[PDB]
Amino acid sequence: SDPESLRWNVQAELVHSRWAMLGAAGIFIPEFLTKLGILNTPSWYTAGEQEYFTDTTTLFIVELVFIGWAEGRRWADILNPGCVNTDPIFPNNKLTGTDVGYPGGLWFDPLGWGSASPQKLKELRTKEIKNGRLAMLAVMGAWFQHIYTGTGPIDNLFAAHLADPHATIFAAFTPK
Amino acid sequence: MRDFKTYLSVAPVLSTLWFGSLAGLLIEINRFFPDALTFPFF
Amino acid sequence: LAEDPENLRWFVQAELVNGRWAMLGVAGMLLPEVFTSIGIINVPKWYAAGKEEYFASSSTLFVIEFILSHYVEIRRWQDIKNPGSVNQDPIFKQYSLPAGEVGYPGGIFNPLNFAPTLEAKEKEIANGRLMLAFLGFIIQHNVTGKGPFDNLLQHISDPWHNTIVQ
Amino acid sequence: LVDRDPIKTSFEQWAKPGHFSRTIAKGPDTTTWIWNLHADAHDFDSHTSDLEEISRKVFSAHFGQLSIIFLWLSGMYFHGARFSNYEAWLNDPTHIGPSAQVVWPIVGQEILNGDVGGGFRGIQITSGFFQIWRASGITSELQLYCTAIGALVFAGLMLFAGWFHYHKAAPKLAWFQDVESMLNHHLAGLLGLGSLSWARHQVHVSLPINQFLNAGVDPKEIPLPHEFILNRDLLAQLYPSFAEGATPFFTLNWSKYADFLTFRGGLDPLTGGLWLTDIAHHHLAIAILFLIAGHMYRIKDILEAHKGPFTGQGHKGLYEILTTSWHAQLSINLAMLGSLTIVVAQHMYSMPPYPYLATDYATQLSLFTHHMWIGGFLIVGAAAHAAIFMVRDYDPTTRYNDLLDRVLRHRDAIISHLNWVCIFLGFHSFGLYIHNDTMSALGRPQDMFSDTAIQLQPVFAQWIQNTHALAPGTTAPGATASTSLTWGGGDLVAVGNKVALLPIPLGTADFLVHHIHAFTIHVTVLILLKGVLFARSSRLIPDKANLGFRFPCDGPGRGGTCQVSAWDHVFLGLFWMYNSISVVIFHFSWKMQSDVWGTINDQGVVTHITAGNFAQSSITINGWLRDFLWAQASQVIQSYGSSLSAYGLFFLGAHFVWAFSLMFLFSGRGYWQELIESIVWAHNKLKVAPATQPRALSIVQGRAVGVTHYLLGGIATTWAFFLARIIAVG
Amino acid sequence: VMLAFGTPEKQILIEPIFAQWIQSAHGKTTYGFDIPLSSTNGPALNAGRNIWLPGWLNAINENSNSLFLTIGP
Amino acid sequence: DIAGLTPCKESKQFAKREKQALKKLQASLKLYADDSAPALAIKATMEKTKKRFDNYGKYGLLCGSDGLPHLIVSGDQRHWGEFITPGILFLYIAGWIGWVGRSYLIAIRDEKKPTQKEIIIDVPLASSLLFRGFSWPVAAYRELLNGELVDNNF
Amino acid sequence: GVIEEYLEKSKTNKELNDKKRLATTGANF
Ligand code: CLA
Ligand SMILES: CC(=CC=C/C(C)=C/C=C/C=C(C)/C=C/C=C(C)/C=C/C1=C(C)CCCC1(C)C)/C=C/C1=C(C)CCCC1(C)C
Ligand SMILES: CC(=CC=C/C(C)=C/C=C/C=C(C)\C=C\C=C(C)\C=C\C1=C(C)CCCC1(C)C)/C=C/C1=C(C)CCCC1(C)C
Ligand SMILES: CC1=C(C/C=C(\C)CCC[C@H](C)CCC[C@@H](C)CCCC(C)C)C(=O)c2ccccc2C1=O
Repeated sequence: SDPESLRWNVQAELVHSRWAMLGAAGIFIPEFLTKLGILNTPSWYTAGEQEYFTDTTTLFIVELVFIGWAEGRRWADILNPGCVNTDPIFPNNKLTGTDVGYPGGLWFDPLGWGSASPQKLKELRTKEIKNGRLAMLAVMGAWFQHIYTGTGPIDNLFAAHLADPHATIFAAFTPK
Repeated sequence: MRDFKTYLSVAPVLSTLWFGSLAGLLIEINRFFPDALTFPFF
Repeated sequence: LAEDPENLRWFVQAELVNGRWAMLGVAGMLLPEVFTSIGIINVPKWYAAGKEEYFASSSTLFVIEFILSHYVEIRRWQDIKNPGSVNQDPIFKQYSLPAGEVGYPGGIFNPLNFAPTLEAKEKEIANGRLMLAFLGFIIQHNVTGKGPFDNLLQHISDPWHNTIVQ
Repeated sequence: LVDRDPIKTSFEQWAKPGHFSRTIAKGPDTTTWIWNLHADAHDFDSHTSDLEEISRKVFSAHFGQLSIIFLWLSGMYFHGARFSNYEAWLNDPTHIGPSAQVVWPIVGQEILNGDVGGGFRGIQITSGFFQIWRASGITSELQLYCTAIGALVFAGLMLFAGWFHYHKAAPKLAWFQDVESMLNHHLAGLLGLGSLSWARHQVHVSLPINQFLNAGVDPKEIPLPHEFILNRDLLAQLYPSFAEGATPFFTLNWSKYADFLTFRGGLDPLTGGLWLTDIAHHHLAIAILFLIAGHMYRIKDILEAHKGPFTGQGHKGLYEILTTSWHAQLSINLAMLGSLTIVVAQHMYSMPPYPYLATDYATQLSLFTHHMWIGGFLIVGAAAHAAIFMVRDYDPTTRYNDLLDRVLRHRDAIISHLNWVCIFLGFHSFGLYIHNDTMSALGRPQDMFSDTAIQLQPVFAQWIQNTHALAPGTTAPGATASTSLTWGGGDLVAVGNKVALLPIPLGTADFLVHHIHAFTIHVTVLILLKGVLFARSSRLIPDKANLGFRFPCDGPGRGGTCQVSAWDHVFLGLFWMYNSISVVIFHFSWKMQSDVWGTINDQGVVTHITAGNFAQSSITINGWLRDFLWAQASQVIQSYGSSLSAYGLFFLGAHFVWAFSLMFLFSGRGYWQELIESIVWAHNKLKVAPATQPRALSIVQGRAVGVTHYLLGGIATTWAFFLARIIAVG
Repeated sequence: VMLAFGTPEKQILIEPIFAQWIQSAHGKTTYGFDIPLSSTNGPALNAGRNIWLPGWLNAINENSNSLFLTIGP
Repeated sequence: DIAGLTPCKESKQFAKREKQALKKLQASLKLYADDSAPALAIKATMEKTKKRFDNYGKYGLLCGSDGLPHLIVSGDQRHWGEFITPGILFLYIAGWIGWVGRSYLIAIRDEKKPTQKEIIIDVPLASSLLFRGFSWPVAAYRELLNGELVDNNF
Repeated sequence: GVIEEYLEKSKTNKELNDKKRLATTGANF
């Protein structure tokens, strides 16, 4: 008859989805773009030629210092200031709420018409393919399985085996 | 979605996802150091 | 019935005592870097005076020392409860007798002031922290090594090292 | 209740203090209601004053047992599969010593995992799968791995029938409140169509696939996954494809046969699990009945019928309200279900029904005491719930002047007798032993009660045992041996690893245990009988059905006025039965090993786990810790550093937990209050207590945390004491 | 739990220090040990000796009947 | 060093324990795993209690007779962190169990009807008053004894 | 990894391969 489920912060999950899959937009075409044999072959002897490696897990700091700065300072001030204490405007804070941010403060505001509104027209682009990313990297992020799993010979683990026709990997297409 | 001055609730025994687990991660320190009875330091 | 931010004098002081003894702390280092030479733990025995009489001991070079310090230390306690030290530069800082905007109770957030001459211990705030946390660093990486930086031959890229005990 | 009846929300009740009687859990804070809530969670004097639902809940929250028994069994078939030892053990029984469970070597663990058979580290078993599992007209590890998910199938589905009730808008009255047919169905075709269906998959497939196992092979050098269809050609070895008969009847000729069955009795030399050539016939010969039987019938009629003079006028009318009770038609059941479980516990040990049991000692006595504590833990219950009837269930008093209104009529009476019964027993039923001590410690055997001093003479024999093993010469057809090899007459040769069953002799030291049981079974029942009978009214309190069947105790007056009630008669009646069963167990193994279990070799010079030490020496009730408790148990208190060790290492806790019960059993109540405040004080100074008024235990909760502990203590104590003296010699 | 589990080691077992202690300041002339001001000599008593604590309160370890039995975990 | 014997650097009785006892572990001449890939006494369970050789670390560790190791901890010769090191540790961990005990508690008794908010939990663990504990430098070691919980409230 | 010549000289090859008579199956029978 139906679940009392809609989170109220059901509003948050979705701008958490603009995260996961717009971000995963920068994966589908850089990966499956490849360039097969551009001319041919990658040769990467450069910042990794001969200086005792380069990254790996000093990669993580240099990667996620300013991604720490990027992601960190994102949802914190997407909009919300005011931020204090006592009573509810319902999500699980909304202490900004009725207050935009500052009474008579500065230029807290982006743009005219007493709001944060970047006008009403732009439902066209970011509704379809951009949240399509959600429903695309859903099964095309679940091509993950098909692309590698089956562990190209080398490794069978707790040998049950249980079947044998032929291998499985990735390249595009398929037998049949 | 949770900002400042306490938050959302939780059940009767979320302690059974607190005895099991957290605590559970601790066997996870009691095999990394599979042993105790004093301890080196860092 | 008392609500929130109170403390008054308290440990606003503590910070400015930690950082000023963290600053004058790294002044313990400083020396062995431009002309490197002598450093690490050293067990220094300080700088050492003349060549006449001593030889490794001559008794405790510090216990006799710290009796003096004592009744010139409880004198900040001979201050912090009831303000008194002519210069008047930590308890609230200088400018004479102001900062009673926190001396008589009622802080909440109060940033403060002080120095008839220009600004304040303000960019002599930062220099307080950076030194209190620098020690953090300074006596953090002993336990493994004791020297800072050279050039691009084979040092500033980290090659092979031993890790913690286990 | 309140928010927000009735038509107007879906919107579910998550948030707003309380529910469960009406100045309910009150706004005002407390703790007692957190044992409330769980306790009496199921109950019915609240939920609604109107039957209806309740049967609409119990037919659902029932369901989730089957489903569970079903998630269970799966992790046991899976377990009895890929955590293997079953494959290994079967080509290699007499030899193995089975496992299913194994640790993971975290912390101390591993000691618990100690070479069990077909070449691996693990912890043993006394739960005879690996032996139902003989069955597998097929064999294969991944196979049980289908039977297994076949399990999780029945579950999810036989667990969405419980969504597909209460939560779905439910049936009603008529549906159960017409009973007219129920057993018609049940016994006919399931009781029947299982035992029946079980027949078909009990010679088809199983019989043949252990007809030629009882010899050698290594499986798949036998029993394919289909092989057993139309191919009625291997069914060729184990009798005809009926040759010229057509659908039994007689115009049949036997110049040399008589279909499978050809009735056995005794025990396979090579697998003494009793014969299977029978096991089809007996299940077939069941079902028929059920098949014919479940065809009554439509109800009163038959009970509305035979009355007499002193007999039961109300016999006639023995309950409209037996379509309107539950608490009644549950309590009846428990006495049977329950009393019909520990009848298992015998026909098992003196007639094994699975291949490799007896030889397997420890993997069917565990059984005979597990099955033994249900045929008892379900019986005191079968009384409790009658008390629950006797107090309340019906609306008013519409039920009148009958079999009951009768029994009650006498009541200071049926229980007036029964009493003296017990002190007659007890004096003839225990101080009997105490004679021995006092006079064998005085020491003059001339005059004990020995199987030899007080007049009885080197024979027990002439009674009925000796006219059982010998009855295949009556109307009896026959079939070498008896019915149960443990009977007086004839035969020996049973098994080629260790032993199994043989006669089992009696007289005294069998005579008098058998009698302590009487007095133990009897005074148990006294207290439940008088308990449930005096349920609602009495000449210590008549105003005495006025709350419920619990209530702590009426009040300091009348002298005592404490225990009374019948929660509590079903509190001191557990207290006994824990003995009832706890000493019946003590009986079986001291016999079954003092004699029976023991062992063959040349000239089959029998060598019991103990050369019958029983003889002259259980008769002394010290001999019961000279010969028992201090003798055996030396395996519990040696058990450290081993593989089983988890027993010795329990046997201290749980032999602690019990010795913690007394604190819950033996103490006041405004006591731990008076204490709980000193505490509550020190609490407030730091500012750390008040919210949720911390409170001591609810007089009868206190008794709830006696008892339950006293048992899970005093019991697993032996569950340990046992598995530790059959694993390892015996 | 540690025995039974196979590991006699791992066993938690505190010496009764402040016990034996009371007695190496008595007569428990067990296998030497100084103690800072006492040593087992230099200072002994000085103020006490051949009077009072003679052979008595000098049973020591005496595995038979030494008075004080030699205390452990 | 003190009442029992010396550490691991030598401890005869202790040695014999290593050896019989465990190694009998052995005890199974074979028991089949010539190449086989499960039954793991074989590898470690021994070697994890075993390769614990004439090394266990070295820990000092006194070891009496039968050479099971005794704990002095009197802060001397070697044995200091067999109580204090894991002692302050027990203190610091608790106290930041109940510093927050006296916290996802002293945050309620107010606003509107607050009569069992606690059978559900407002911020799970408190997850707000959470770190207040590691975010105890000094803390109750002053503000407990001066103000708030102030003798007043005493 | 680390490459020297040339992800290959002669590229990937005879690992699916069938070509002149892609036969097996379509064929056999
Ligand atoms: C067909 C049977 C069956 C069914 C369906 C019921 C159903 C019912 N019984 Mg009942 N009962 C039964 C058999 C049954 N009983 C038997 C065999 C006995 C004899 C012991 C009883 C003795 C009994 C009493 C005395 C009472 C009931 C009551 C009830 C009602 C309360 C149910 C409740 O809240 O759960 C109760 C269960 C709990 C609150 C859970 C606590 C269980 C603890 C004690 C654990 C047991 C030990 C175990 C080893 C612990 C787990 C392991 C651990 C160490 C990790 C309910 C209608 C009660 C009532 O007031 O009637 C309306 C009354 O209390 N029953
Ligand atoms: C649906 C069906 C069926 C069946 C069959 C069946 C339906 C069977 C069943 C059976 C049952 C059984 C066989 C039972 C069992 C039980 C058990 C096994 C249990 C056990 C136990 C005990 C002892 C107690 C408790 C515990 C336990 C559970 C363990 C069918 C139907 C039909 C139809 C209509 C159509 C045509 C065909 C037919 C066929 C005619
Ligand atoms: C001390 C302890 C424990 C003990 C314990 C003991 C000392 C004992 C116990 C016991 C328990 C039990 C005992 C339970 C159970 C069970 C079971 C599982 C059972 C089963 C069975 C059955 C089935 C029926 C009957 C029989 C038997 C029993 C077998 C602990 C402690 C602690 C601490 C320090 C703190 C924290 C927490 C802890 C960690 C916790
Ligand atoms: C000892 C005893 C008590 C005292 C027993 C008590 C108070 C037991 C209840 C203790 C509760 C179970 C502790 C619950 C606290 C925890 C659940 C809270 C923290 C949550 C966990 C994370 C620890 C009685 O109240 C009593 C009443 C009637 C007859 C006999 C006795 C009796 O013998």
